[PDB]
Amino acid sequence: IIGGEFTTIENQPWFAAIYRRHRGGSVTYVCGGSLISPCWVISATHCFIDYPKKEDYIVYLGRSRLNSNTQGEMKFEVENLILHKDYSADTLAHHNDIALLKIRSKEGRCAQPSRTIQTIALPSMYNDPQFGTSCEITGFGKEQSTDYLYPEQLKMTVVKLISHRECQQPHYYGSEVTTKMLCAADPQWKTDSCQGDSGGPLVCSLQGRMTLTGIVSWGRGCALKDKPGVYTRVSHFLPWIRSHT
Ligand SMILES: N=C(N)NC(=O)c1nc(-c2cc3ccccc3o2)c(N)nc1N
Repeated sequence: IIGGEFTTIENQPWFAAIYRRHRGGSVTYVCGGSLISPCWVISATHCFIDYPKKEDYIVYLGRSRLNSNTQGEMKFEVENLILHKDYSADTLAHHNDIALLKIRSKEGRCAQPSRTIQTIALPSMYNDPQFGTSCEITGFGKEQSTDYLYPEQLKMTVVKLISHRECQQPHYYGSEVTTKMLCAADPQWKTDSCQGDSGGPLVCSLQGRMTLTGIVSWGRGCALKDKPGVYTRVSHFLPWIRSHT
């Protein structure tokens, strides 16, 4: 997250932190995700497509820091790793960038909701907020495009939804943005998602409730003029989500 503010998991208690085990024991951060039911985390396919073996991954819930244990956190194995069969990528855009992880602890349990671990509601079908709606994004991604490190503390910021007409303008993204994507950005381009925020939630207030409207997917640079963040449009994937969960 470029800009924004530091936060703790209580503010975004559906946020999942996904890591990968390496040959030799080291563990590195991969991507974010969102808890949509006790046994299911939703994320982005591009986070896993290089290493699509579920045994490589660890999921934490209730975690506020990248490399420190947070009181109350829970740690899971990945029982199923479900990638979207119509995924594709060009030099910039990722299509159908959505993935499901079924989580299971070493003793065979799913998530126990708590003050630091909660599910996020899915949107109603083809129902998004109007353009200009403020939504929240959350993640452990880079604080500056040029940083080599990720922040140790979770961050969140606010971006505003951009109309599809505006985002497909040539000096934005053209046809790289599809109707299964949403764009969102800051009016001054000063705050944004970045590398390492992929897979995490874009949350908006819809019908009086916080709702998972988007999944961080891609963008050209970070917090660059005329280059919004692009998000998988969750309201267009409900049959896929329901069918694989
Ligand atoms: N909201 C945005 N503008 N961008 C992103 O959401 C986003 N940006 C990157 C990214 C930007 C970048 C710049 C220089 C080098 C590597 C970079 O990697 C990434 N790896 N994933 C993402 N989801």
